Amino acid sequence: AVFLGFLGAAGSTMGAASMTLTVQARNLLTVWGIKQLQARVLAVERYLRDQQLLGIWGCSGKLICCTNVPWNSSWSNRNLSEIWDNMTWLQWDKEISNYTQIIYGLLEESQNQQEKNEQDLLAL
Amino acid sequence: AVFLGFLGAAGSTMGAASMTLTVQARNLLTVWGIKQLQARVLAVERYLRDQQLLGIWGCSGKLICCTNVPWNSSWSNRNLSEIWDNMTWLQWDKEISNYTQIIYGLLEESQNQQEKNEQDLLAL
Amino acid sequence: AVFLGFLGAAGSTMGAASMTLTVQARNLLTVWGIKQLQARVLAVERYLRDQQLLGIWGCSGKLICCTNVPWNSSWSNRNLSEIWDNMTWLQWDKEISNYTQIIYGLLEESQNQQEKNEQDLLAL
Amino acid sequence: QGQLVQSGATTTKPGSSVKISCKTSGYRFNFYHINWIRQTAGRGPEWMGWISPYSGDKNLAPAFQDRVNMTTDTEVPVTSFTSTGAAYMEIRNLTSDDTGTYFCAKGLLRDGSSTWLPYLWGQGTLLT
Amino acid sequence: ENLWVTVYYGVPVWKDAETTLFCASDAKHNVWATHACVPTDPNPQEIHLENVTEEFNMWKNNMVEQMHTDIISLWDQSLKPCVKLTPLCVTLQCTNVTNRGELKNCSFNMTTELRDKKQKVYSLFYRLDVVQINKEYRLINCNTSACTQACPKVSFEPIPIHYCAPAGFAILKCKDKKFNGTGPCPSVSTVQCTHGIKPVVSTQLLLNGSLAEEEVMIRSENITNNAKNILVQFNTPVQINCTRPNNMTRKSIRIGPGQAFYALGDIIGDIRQPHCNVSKATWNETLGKVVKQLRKHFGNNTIIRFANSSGGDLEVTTHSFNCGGEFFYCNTSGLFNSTWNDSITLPCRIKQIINMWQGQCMYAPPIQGVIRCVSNITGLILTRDGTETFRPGGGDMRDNWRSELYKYKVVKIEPLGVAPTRCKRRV
Amino acid sequence: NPQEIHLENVTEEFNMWKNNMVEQMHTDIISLWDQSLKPCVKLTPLCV
Ligand SMILES: *[C@@H]1O[C@H](CO)[C@@H](O[C@@H]2O[C@H](CO)[C@@H](O[C@@H]3O[C@H](CO[C@H]4O[C@H](CO)[C@@H](O)[C@H](O[C@H]5O[C@H](CO)[C@@H](O)[C@H](O)[C@@H]5O)[C@@H]4O)[C@@H](O)[C@H](O[C@H]4O[C@H](CO)[C@@H](O)[C@H](O)[C@@H]4O)[C@@H]3O)[C@H](O)[C@H]2NC(C)=O)[C@H](O)[C@H]1NC(C)=O
Ligand SMILES: *[C@@H]1O[C@H](CO)[C@@H](O[C@@H]2O[C@H](CO)[C@@H](O[C@@H]3O[C@H](CO[C@H]4O[C@H](CO)[C@@H](O)[C@H](O)[C@@H]4O)[C@@H](O)[C@H](O[C@H]4O[C@H](CO)[C@@H](O)[C@H](O)[C@@H]4O)[C@@H]3O)[C@H](O)[C@H]2NC(C)=O)[C@H](O)[C@H]1NC(C)=O
Ligand SMILES: *[C@@H]1O[C@H](CO)[C@@H](O[C@@H]2O[C@H](CO)[C@@H](O[C@@H]3O[C@H](CO)[C@@H](O)[C@H](O[C@H]4O[C@H](CO)[C@@H](O)[C@H](O)[C@@H]4O)[C@@H]3O)[C@H](O)[C@H]2NC(C)=O)[C@H](O)[C@H]1NC(C)=O
Ligand SMILES: *[C@@H]1O[C@H](CO)[C@@H](O[C@@H]2O[C@H](CO)[C@@H](O[C@@H]3O[C@H](CO[C@H]4O[C@H](CO)[C@@H](O)[C@H](O)[C@@H]4O)[C@@H](O)[C@H](O)[C@@H]3O)[C@H](O)[C@H]2NC(C)=O)[C@H](O)[C@H]1NC(C)=O
Ligand SMILES: *[C@@H]1O[C@H](CO)[C@@H](O[C@@H]2O[C@H](CO)[C@@H](O)[C@H](O)[C@H]2NC(C)=O)[C@H](O)[C@H]1NC(C)=O
Ligand SMILES: *[C@@H]1O[C@H](CO)[C@@H](O[C@@H]2O[C@H](CO)[C@@H](O)[C@H](O)[C@H]2NC(C)=O)[C@H](O)[C@H]1NC(C)=O
Ligand SMILES: *[C@@H]1O[C@H](CO)[C@@H](O[C@@H]2O[C@H](CO)[C@@H](O)[C@H](O)[C@H]2NC(C)=O)[C@H](O)[C@H]1NC(C)=O
Ligand SMILES: *[C@@H]1O[C@H](CO)[C@@H](O[C@@H]2O[C@H](CO)[C@@H](O)[C@H](O)[C@H]2NC(C)=O)[C@H](O)[C@H]1NC(C)=O
Ligand SMILES: *[C@@H]1O[C@H](CO)[C@@H](O[C@@H]2O[C@H](CO)[C@@H](O)[C@H](O)[C@H]2NC(C)=O)[C@H](O)[C@H]1NC(C)=O
Ligand SMILES: *[C@@H]1O[C@H](CO)[C@@H](O)[C@H](O)[C@H]1NC(C)=O
Ligand SMILES: *[C@@H]1O[C@H](CO)[C@@H](O)[C@H](O)[C@H]1NC(C)=O
Ligand SMILES: *[C@@H]1O[C@H](CO)[C@@H](O)[C@H](O)[C@H]1NC(C)=O
Ligand SMILES: *[C@@H]1O[C@H](CO)[C@@H](O)[C@H](O)[C@H]1NC(C)=O
Ligand SMILES: *[C@@H]1O[C@H](CO)[C@@H](O)[C@H](O)[C@H]1NC(C)=O
Ligand SMILES: *[C@@H]1O[C@H](CO)[C@@H](O)[C@H](O)[C@H]1NC(C)=O
Ligand SMILES: *[C@@H]1O[C@H](CO)[C@@H](O)[C@H](O)[C@H]1NC(C)=O
Ligand SMILES: *[C@@H]1O[C@H](CO)[C@@H](O)[C@H](O)[C@H]1NC(C)=O
Ligand SMILES: *[C@@H]1O[C@H](CO)[C@@H](O)[C@H](O)[C@H]1NC(C)=O
Ligand SMILES: *[C@@H]1O[C@H](CO)[C@@H](O)[C@H](O)[C@H]1NC(C)=O
Repeated sequence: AVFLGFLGAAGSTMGAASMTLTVQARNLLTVWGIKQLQARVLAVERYLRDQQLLGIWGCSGKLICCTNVPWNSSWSNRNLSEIWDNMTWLQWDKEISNYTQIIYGLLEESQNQQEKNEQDLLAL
Repeated sequence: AVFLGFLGAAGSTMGAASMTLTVQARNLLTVWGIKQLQARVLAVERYLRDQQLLGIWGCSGKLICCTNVPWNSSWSNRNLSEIWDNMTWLQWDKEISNYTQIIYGLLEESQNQQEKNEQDLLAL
Repeated sequence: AVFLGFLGAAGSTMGAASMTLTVQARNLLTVWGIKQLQARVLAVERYLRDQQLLGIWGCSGKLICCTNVPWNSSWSNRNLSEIWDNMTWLQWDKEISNYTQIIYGLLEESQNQQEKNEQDLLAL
Repeated sequence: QGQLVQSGATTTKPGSSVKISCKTSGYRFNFYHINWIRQTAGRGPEWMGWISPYSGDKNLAPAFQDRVNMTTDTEVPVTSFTSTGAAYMEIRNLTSDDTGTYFCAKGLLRDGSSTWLPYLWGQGTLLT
Repeated sequence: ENLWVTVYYGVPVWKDAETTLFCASDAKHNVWATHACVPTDPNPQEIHLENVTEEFNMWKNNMVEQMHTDIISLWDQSLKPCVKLTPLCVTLQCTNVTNRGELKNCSFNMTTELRDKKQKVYSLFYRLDVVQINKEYRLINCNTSACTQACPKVSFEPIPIHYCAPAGFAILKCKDKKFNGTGPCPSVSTVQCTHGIKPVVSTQLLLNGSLAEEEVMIRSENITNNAKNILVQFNTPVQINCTRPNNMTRKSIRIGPGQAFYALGDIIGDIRQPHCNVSKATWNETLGKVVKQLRKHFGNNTIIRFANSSGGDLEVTTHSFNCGGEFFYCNTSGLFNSTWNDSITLPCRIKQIINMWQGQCMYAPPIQGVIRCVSNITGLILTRDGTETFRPGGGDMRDNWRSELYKYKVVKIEPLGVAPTRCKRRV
Repeated sequence: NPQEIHLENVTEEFNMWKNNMVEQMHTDIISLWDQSLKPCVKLTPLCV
């Protein structure tokens, strides 16, 4: 591996950038102090939003997290090889920008309809 | 299902309200900016308290979370059907308000006496 | 057990202090309000740093958490009994202060090279 | 997902050399190789070689190693993911056997085991 | 195929955004309050973003729109404790100074430390600070606004300021050495903080700034629109030497309990003229470099004329800057007088009552001794008329910070990504 | 309820002269002094 650093693989293929995730996970968290204390609070707010989303998805604690929601071809009818070995994450974010809210809800109830299935499993 | 919304099942049975949890989980997180920045900080503080409690209970990442602490009849000698299919969560919070601190400690060491049992399990 | 309290086993052996962890885990989280709101924000910042580190280690939700990184004798060539039944955590922090950053990186990729191994496991 | 227009149909005579252009658009020119393929009247198709506009790296068949002059420019970036590049093709000892249609071919992927595969082709140029 | 969605955390994808950046400094006190900025890190990490191409636009950039207000907010903040010169708005009895009639010698009745005792005191005021009545004069500001004397302990020295992005954001540099203001930068790198930006308040001539590599660039937005100032950035510095040769004296005037207005005593030694120097050779070769890139946009055949300002305010018509604490106003007519050992001399005046940007004004206290400062003029702010002539301009102060923050751009990190693969979780 | 937890076996190094609590309180007092006089009447006309 090559320590590309923070956002090192921003122009690399999505498969290459997916190997270097903990690098972007580390660096994610008087009147002028009022402007500095403002940015300090917003920093924890924008960070806890990603964690709250990851928490209600079952991905709490995961950098790579698999799910049960199957990939709708309406979102992107691209093949697997022409995604992870071709496009960059910056490109993939433009192609899925629209449907990015649709998936966030599918993950939310695929988790509630999983811990509900586990609650009935441990009821005997 | 019917998208009742935020606090939609506040007057419903506890079994009905328990199915709609991620809805209340989403919506949980110059001199007047000082009063606005104050509410912004308290928002993350009151939210991380619930997460810190859930974290030291083993429920970190769960909306529904099962435990080993058995139900003491002193807390509520009500039957299961007369709770989940009768009372509302607002009613249940008044009946368990007293004993609500007793259970929070039982969950804390039932977790430490679980990860301690798992540490000896992986020691061979 | 004896409820020693917050930092009760600060001068005790590391094996004795390791049993009382949730006690230190609980108690971890106008112009003068600006100095009070400052300490309130720093409190959540210093707390989320420990959680962000625990999160990218796979220990998210654990008070005691086991790993795959084997103990290098360069860090401390002390025997197991002369550590948990002799030194205090305050002593152990001075002996490992140097190598404390080396281990934090070993935990970071031992987790990414674990969820990557689990992603290939669930790919069939 | 873009064009790869080439030069015209220039016909010289043996012993000489010919330069063929390959102007790209609609894609990041540096992100994919540039293959050179020809179909002559005497054989069929014959892979000549590819060059990496990013690594500047050349790999060409031994049947054309001592004949082919293969170069590329540097992309003029249009947008974040668009640019305009150019690849050039020359040959040394020319005969009438080398008479055929020539095209450039942008690679298939940016990683894997089919990274350079001639995927997006040009239009064709008629030699001597 | 068997493709499910899988959530990825920490993916390299950003968006154009605006957020409150914060300042950082390195090592008495200055107006820029750089002591209050967090200590700059001796290890400035610059991570190269390979293969990345980003779209910059130094004219939509918000870092300059924020810095331009941070400066104005630092200005107003640094005058809150300082003495307010409202009792100086009294009828002045002024004569010239013996000698061409520039600075005046004015005496006036003045409040003392006791509210019932007056004092007949005298002081010198440059004529650009006083006006007549019908000899009787008055300070220039007294019909518009009161003035606050600058604290004689704060320094007007520009300090290298570094702007940084908060956690969850990033700053993108443009390492393209021939990068005009807008377009897609092909070589991009991410930085936690910008480089050392000296907030040099200047006019027409960008002083002490950052040079350009390779060749001297020129910018502007719609260059065909003549009402858009052309920011030109030199590649080599042209030396400028300014001086106020008069040896001045400072005189404290107790005008109240703790209120002491620092007046202008008298001129020790010769009376002389404040001015600036530039090597006519180096300014010739530098003006030759600017006209080079001016043809690339206007034509290889058209003539490129240079003229002086078109008129208006004193601060825009002349190269106005600060030299050792006093504000100069140098006639640049001897610099832009061309159609395409040495020493070109610019006659400078001196003001003490400056308003700046807007309102409320400041009385800069007189500096004692002989003033001289040496600077590099590294940029320029031109203005075509619309056979093409170019004149110096400086309508807005934020074009100065824009001449340094063109390399940078704020982006926010959105580390959540969903993409398909053949991965499903168990039951 | 002021909780005082006894740290058994513990020995700590104090130094009341490097202590910063007094360096902070000494400024909290001066900052309270200047803060408590902002509304109050300023006796500048008494300088007669
Ligand atoms: C930026 O963007 C560019 C352009 O998209 C990226 O460059 C591309 O990278 C991919 C993978 O990183 C490349 O695909 C690989 O191709 C090699 C072929 O190289 C071999 O043969 C070459 C010619 O014979 C030769 O150059 C190589 O030798 C070394 O020396 C050169 C000297 O120039 C050096 O530059 C090289 O890097 C080599 O180190 C080499 O012998 C092929 O071997 C690869 O296949 C292997 O790996 C894949 C997994 O990656 C695996 O699946 C295979 O089974 C096999 O094991 C692989 O296909 C591509 O050629 C590059 N160029 C393009 C697309 O034009 C660059 O990586 C991006 N960087 C960043 C930081 O984002
Ligand atoms: C701006 O304008 C102010 C006035 O508003 C000028 O200040 C005055 O400057 C003049 C000089 O130009 C001063 O006059 C001098 O006063 C000195 C003080 O002596 C006095 O006190 C003694 C008692 O010890 C008396 O005996 C004496 O008569 C004076 O009243 C004198 O020493 C000077 O005398 C000189 O002139 C006489 C007559 O020509 C000669 O015979 C002497 O030998 C000697 O050379 C002189 O009279 C005046 O005092 C200043 N006033 C104030 C209030 O300070 C500023 O100088 C001017 N500044 C500029 C830059 O223009
Ligand atoms: C601008 O004008 C000011 C005055 O308005 C002038 O300041 C003067 O500088 C001289 C130094 O050149 C000072 O003279 C000294 O005064 C001290 C006491 O104050 C004495 O101890 C000194 O004695 C020796 O020092 C010299 C070295 O400086 C020796 O070379 C010499 O042999 C002396 O014996 C010396 O007398 C003078 O006091 C000040 N005046 C004031 C009012 O401050 C300044 O120099 C002028 N600047 C320019 C650029 O013209
Ligand atoms: C452009 O940048 C220039 C370089 O930073 C600026 O020149 C600086 O100008 C200031 C004020 O005009 C000077 O500060 C003065 O210092 C002298 C005494 O300094 C001498 O002694 C010290 C010993 O401590 C020595 O280190 C110096 O080098 C000198 O030998 C006094 O007159 C005052 O106290 C005043 O503070 C700087 O010294 C000077 N720097 C340099 C390198 O010349 C210039 O002002 C800038 N211009 C603009 C428009 O911003
Ligand atoms: C800076 O360079 C870019 C290209 O490198 C110029 O962008 C072009 O601008 C013209 C308008 O003048 C457009 O018609 C083109 O489509 C633009 N090209 C690209 C690739 O975006 C830009 O004009 C230059 N800036 C200045 C001030 O001249
Ligand atoms: C200062 O000097 C200037 C120039 O020597 C004087 O300007 C003259 O002012 C009078 C007004 O009474 C005009 O009539 C003259 O035409 C002006 N002369 C010039 C050459 O402009 C000015 O009066 C002097 N000020 C004082 C207070 O004596
Ligand atoms: C304050 O007084 C100044 C006097 O200098 C006024 O400015 C002048 O106004 C006259 C018209 O009355 C113009 O002819 C001059 O050109 C102005 N000179 C300058 C230097 O501005 C100013 O307008 C007055 N301001 C107010 C608010 O009354
Ligand atoms: C004015 O001139 C040059 C600008 O290049 C600066 O002096 C050079 O500064 C660079 C950068 O530190 C050094 O590598 C050179 O050795 C310097 N040259 C000499 C002859 O000293 C100088 O600092 C500039 N002053 C400014 C910008 O205020
Ligand atoms: C501006 O002033 C500086 C310093 O006074 C001049 O630099 C001097 O140049 C001479 C002649 O080359 C040298 O002997 C000195 O050693 C230089 N001094 C320093 C401190 O470097 C510079 O030439 C002046 N420039 C202009 C345009 O006036
Ligand atoms: C894909 O999404 C559309 C809505 O955008 C939905 O109607 C359709 O059923 C989905 N198909 C699959 C296979 O999930
Ligand atoms: C998203 O919606 C907009 C609506 O105008 C549409 O133009 C755009 O094509 C959509 N994105 C994709 C990837 O389809
Ligand atoms: C119920 O709680 C009481 C204390 O309130 C305790 O004494 C008793 O042992 C508990 N019983 C069970 C069955 O847990
Ligand atoms: C809780 O304690 C109070 C103490 O006065 C008591 O009145 C109340 O009945 C208790 N709650 C329950 C549910 O027993
Ligand atoms: C121990 O750490 C050193 C570096 O400090 C490393 O070179 C060595 O390989 C490590 N040994 C083991 C057994 O991990
Ligand atoms: C840590 O490094 C310092 C460097 O001077 C060294 O003195 C010290 O002994 C090191 N600590 C240990 C436990 O080796
Ligand atoms: C000060 O006031 C007196 C009052 O009589 C007047 O005569 C004198 O001229 C005034 N001084 C000035 C400098 O105006
Ligand atoms: C520049 O301004 C001219 C008018 O001065 C206008 O016709 C032209 O469209 C403008 N160009 C751009 C790119 O806005
Ligand atoms: C500009 O130059 C003209 C003629 O050279 C002159 O009349 C005018 O006063 C000058 N203006 C300025 C501001 O230098
Ligand atoms: C500037 O200087 C020129 C001649 O050097 C003169 O004609 C012009 O009036 C001056 N401008 C001003 C504003 O004094």
